[PDB]
Amino acid sequence: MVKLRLKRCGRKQRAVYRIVAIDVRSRREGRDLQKVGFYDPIKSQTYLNVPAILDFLEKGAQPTETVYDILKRAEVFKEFR
Amino acid sequence: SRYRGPRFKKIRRLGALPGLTNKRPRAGSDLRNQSRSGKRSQYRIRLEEKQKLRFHYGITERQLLKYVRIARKAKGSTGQVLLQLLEMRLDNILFRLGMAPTIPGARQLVNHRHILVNGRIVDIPSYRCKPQDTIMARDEQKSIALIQNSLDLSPREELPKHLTLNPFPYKGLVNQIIDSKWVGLKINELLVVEYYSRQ
Amino acid sequence: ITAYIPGIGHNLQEHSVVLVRGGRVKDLPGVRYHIVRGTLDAVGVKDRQQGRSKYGVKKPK
Amino acid sequence: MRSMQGKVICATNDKTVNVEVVRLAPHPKYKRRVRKKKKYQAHDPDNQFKVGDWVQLDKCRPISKTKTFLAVAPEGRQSSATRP
RNA sequence: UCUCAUGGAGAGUUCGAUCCUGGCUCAGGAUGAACGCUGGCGGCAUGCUUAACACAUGCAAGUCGGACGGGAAGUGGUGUUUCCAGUGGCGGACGGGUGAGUAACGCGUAAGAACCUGCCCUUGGGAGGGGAACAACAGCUGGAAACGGCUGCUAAUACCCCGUAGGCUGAGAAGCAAAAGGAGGAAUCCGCCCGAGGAGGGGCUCGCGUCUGAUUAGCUAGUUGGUGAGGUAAUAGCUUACCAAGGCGAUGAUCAGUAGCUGGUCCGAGAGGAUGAUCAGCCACACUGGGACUGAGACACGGCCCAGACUCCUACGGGAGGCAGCAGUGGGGAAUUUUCCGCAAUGGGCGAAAGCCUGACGGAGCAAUGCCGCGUGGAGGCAGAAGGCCCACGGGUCGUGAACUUCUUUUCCCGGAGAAGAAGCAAUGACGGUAUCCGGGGAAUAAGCAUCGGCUAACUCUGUGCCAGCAGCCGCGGUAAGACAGAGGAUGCAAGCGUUAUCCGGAAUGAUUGGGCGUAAAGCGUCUGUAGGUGGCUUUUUAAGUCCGCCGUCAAAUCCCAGGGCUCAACCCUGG
Ligand SMILES: [Mg+2]
Ligand SMILES: [Mg+2]
Ligand SMILES: [Mg+2]
Ligand SMILES: [Mg+2]
Ligand SMILES: [Mg+2]
Ligand SMILES: [Mg+2]
Ligand SMILES: [Mg+2]
Ligand SMILES: [Mg+2]
Ligand SMILES: [Mg+2]
Ligand SMILES: [Mg+2]
Ligand SMILES: [Mg+2]
Ligand SMILES: [Mg+2]
Ligand SMILES: [Mg+2]
Ligand SMILES: [Mg+2]
Ligand SMILES: [Mg+2]
Ligand SMILES: [Mg+2]
Ligand SMILES: [Mg+2]
Ligand SMILES: [Mg+2]
Ligand SMILES: [Mg+2]
Ligand SMILES: [Mg+2]
Ligand SMILES: [Mg+2]
Ligand SMILES: [Mg+2]
Ligand SMILES: [Mg+2]
Ligand SMILES: [Mg+2]
Ligand SMILES: [Mg+2]
Ligand SMILES: [Mg+2]
Ligand SMILES: [Mg+2]
Ligand SMILES: [Mg+2]
Ligand SMILES: [Mg+2]
Ligand SMILES: [Mg+2]
Repeated sequence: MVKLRLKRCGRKQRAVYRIVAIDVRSRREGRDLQKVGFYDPIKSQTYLNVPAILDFLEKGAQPTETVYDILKRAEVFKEFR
Repeated sequence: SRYRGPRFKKIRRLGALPGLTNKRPRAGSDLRNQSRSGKRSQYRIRLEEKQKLRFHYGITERQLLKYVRIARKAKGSTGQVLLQLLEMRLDNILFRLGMAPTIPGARQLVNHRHILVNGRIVDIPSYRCKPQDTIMARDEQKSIALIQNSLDLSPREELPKHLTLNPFPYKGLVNQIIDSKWVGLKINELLVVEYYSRQ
Repeated sequence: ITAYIPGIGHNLQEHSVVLVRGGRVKDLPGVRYHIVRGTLDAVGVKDRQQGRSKYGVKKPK
Repeated sequence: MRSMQGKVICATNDKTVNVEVVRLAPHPKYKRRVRKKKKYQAHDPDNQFKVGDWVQLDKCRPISKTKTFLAVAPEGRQSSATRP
């Protein structure tokens, strides 16, 4: 199954995540095939390219809890269906 | 990570260092020891030219050798680009403006949180100040007195073109990038590059 | 193998545990190793001030 | 370019023909083009090939152990018998 | 007078002396480091390279009562409700650890055809009617224990049959194939059966690249090839019977030895050399070997069966177990850590949901192991004095150094305030009263290590007398030692400094770039010739090599350029 989650890469006690689509059984720092966003809680900035994300969601990609919340604040679901 | 020693002991042998202290040596001690020293080797001449940078800026070889790599990566006049990194240090800029009598004296002011840059405190004597950067003191009367005492209790040297001063805040401002001919120390930069040719 | 005893004076005797390092002595053919002073059983050199780290000797105080 | 040509020596076996392939490639240390050789096994169900002929190979699903190619005719040749 | 180029240093030693040739040695940088002396703090990282030796103790994979029957607790021994040993469903094939084995489709790269694929997404059609069991449980019974035995009863999304079919078999006629219900103010969600697709994942095949040795030259017999009969999810000697005699190799077969591979790491002027820790991907292994079941998926680290070695329990009949999971112990070794806190975040599994589990992961602690950063005071200090060393005995040096006087408080001590990280109305923080800010006190809390014959920056005196001893090379010391030891002084580094070990460079000393063979090491005693290498001139053909323009790909991280963010840097992030 394909899934939209986020991996950690940064400094200790300074979390800086990036959104990416990879297989579920792969580990957190797994081989990527398409990076589709960037996010951090401290600065609270987000690019979140929509054309790539909709390509996976049409094919059955299931977001996680927080990635659902990130996409919820965006209006991507209304144009997705 | 600091000298903490006598300075005239080196100025007799090394050369002249206005950056360290404007004082001068007293005695041409003995003709005997000058006869003992005599000539000098080429490696020693390249060595003594390097040591002048170790005192005029208060820097370590590890801290210095890093700047050598940045100059080698930078294209054109690696000797000149080296001084562009040293002269832009905060410890030199606060000195050349005249806010302290000695660069070690200026290094202390930076360490004990007496100066701020662009509205923020800077506790790093090795901070690289960019063009169009403001340098102001803090609001405490202790901080204001130390800079005010430096600008009042003795004459002031003519400043460069790339530095200004507003006497109402007692502050400064960096205009542009330095030229290699406005260094505050008589240098032969090429010999320094010849010393680090091995490394 | 056989090693060299650097320094002046030693307390080593048969059935003692030493710690060997590299380095050869040209003047002695066949010797290609040195022992460390200030270790398991080899003690530091007595009355030594200069070059004190090369022989395992405490600093005077 | 895409597929490999070869000479069809040792065509004795049934429904199969051994084939010798040749290629040139530069030596990595000295950059000289050396003539290397490698053999393969193909199949011609019509048995339309014999020793001395020129043959082209194609990829296909495996027929047996070490025989994983198909023998076809050459595409680009330069016979040009007695042109002005 | 453009632009490109940011990059190549040598020194000593053969001789009485010189020019060469040729080895040895040094100056550089790096490390999963170790030892020695010394030692203030902070930030980011790292931490069994040896015995894949053996392991005490605790934890590391559970979850659903909204699938089912029973049982327990509580209550007003009554309703709701809470808990679960068993049946059933999903996950236990992910994640974690380790490189023993492996020289080959294992890895990397670039292509293919004869296949599978639970969960997710999309989509076309269905779920009708009946029956029989094992658990649990009840009774009896055998054992020291682990675990059982017998006799009867029972539910289900568990089992079986019938019926139906856009599917399967076949040339066709014909033959065969299913399902499960649960929750509910009833709209109606979670599911089940058949079939066709998408994505991801996995299996198979192939081109190219992929260590050493010729004092290993012949190897293979299901071996190369076919047919028929088999078999696998699928192609295939994958298996078998017969037939044919091929298949590999001197461009290195076979045999032997070594080794996880790669992105990358280090060195280098470059070409290239060495290397495969941390991070990331693939493969392989799970006490040593063999085998299979289950399932969409295994020949399964914390699953089962058998054999073997070892350890533990035993009532001696018989049983239990596999830290190359976290932490930790013993042992080996020069040498590498707490038997810690928490699921707050990230991610994973189950569940309709609430929530449960998660030694993965996120944090703390130990270590100067490494990289980076800041201190161990600034300024002034007239003249003179004590003291150490040296002297041509007049003086010189240690030395503005110290004393002394003022100034400041990173750091230090005391006392307060105090987060972000949390995404989700509110609440929800292991770290943590952590970072951080304000106030008070006061130079108060903080420098050592090596070297000083030449290479190689830095010198005298005393002592010793080829003695004690130094040394990387040349070599110093035999009574005035700049080479030993001490002292003073100096130089170079700096919370580090040196020694040793390992790799590269220097080394043009394996010379493609970039060497040589008259006498310094080097032309077979000579000739003929196989393979192989190269090959005269002129006009055409093709476009394999070669050159140009586009497309795809060589992951991310790292390196390079730019930009931004941590008070700067290391470092982190964005883009190319
Ligand atoms: Mg440092
Ligand atoms: Mg001589
Ligand atoms: Mg190991
Ligand atoms: Mg259910
Ligand atoms: Mg239960
Ligand atoms: Mg399953
Ligand atoms: Mg039926
Ligand atoms: Mg076989
Ligand atoms: Mg066949
Ligand atoms: Mg191995
Ligand atoms: Mg070179
Ligand atoms: Mg073991
Ligand atoms: Mg398992
Ligand atoms: Mg285990
Ligand atoms: Mg362990
Ligand atoms: Mg959690
Ligand atoms: Mg979670
Ligand atoms: Mg638990
Ligand atoms: Mg140490
Ligand atoms: Mg002073
Ligand atoms: Mg010298
Ligand atoms: Mg010595
Ligand atoms: Mg003497
Ligand atoms: Mg000496
Ligand atoms: Mg070479
Ligand atoms: Mg030669
Ligand atoms: Mg001769
Ligand atoms: Mg000769
Ligand atoms: Mg001939
Ligand atoms: Mg890349």
